[PDB]
Amino acid sequence: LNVEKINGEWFSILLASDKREKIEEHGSMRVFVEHIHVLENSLAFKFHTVIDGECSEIFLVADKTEKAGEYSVMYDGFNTFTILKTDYDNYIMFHLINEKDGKTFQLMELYGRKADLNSDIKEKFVKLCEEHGIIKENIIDLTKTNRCLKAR
Ligand SMILES: Cc1cnc(C)cn1
Ligand SMILES: [Cl-]
Ligand SMILES: [Cl-]
Repeated sequence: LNVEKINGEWFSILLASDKREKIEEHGSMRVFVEHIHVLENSLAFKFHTVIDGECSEIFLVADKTEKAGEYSVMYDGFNTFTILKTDYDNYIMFHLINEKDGKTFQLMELYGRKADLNSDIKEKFVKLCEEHGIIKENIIDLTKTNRCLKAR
């Protein structure tokens, strides 16, 4: 992948986990991307999240690890992630693994360059989730949730 080409503004579209509580309201991973800045050794993210009904910002920096294509970041424990698929100018799919207290879960995210994506791309992401043991009932379409768009 040419990671420089993922730079810029993105929107969170679909959000999925094999630990559903983490992506429900008040879950730590119910976060909405605004941008990804590509740096030499890292990716800098800005997110929003809802806390007690109010939009709030989260800024994270993910560092390259010793494994090609993998990044790590501390947020509600220790996370690693990789990019599964992208065409740079419409969609990107991430796969992240969280560790906390020696337990783990997966998070998968579909971001778009616009506030929504078509049904074809969504469907393909759902199948990719299933390929990781993330069942359809654990995939949330954030376009029908509060994504703090007004806060962007
Ligand atoms: C919290 C978080 C979620 N997703 C990515 C890709 C990075 N950080
Ligand atoms: Cl809480
Ligand atoms: Cl919204």
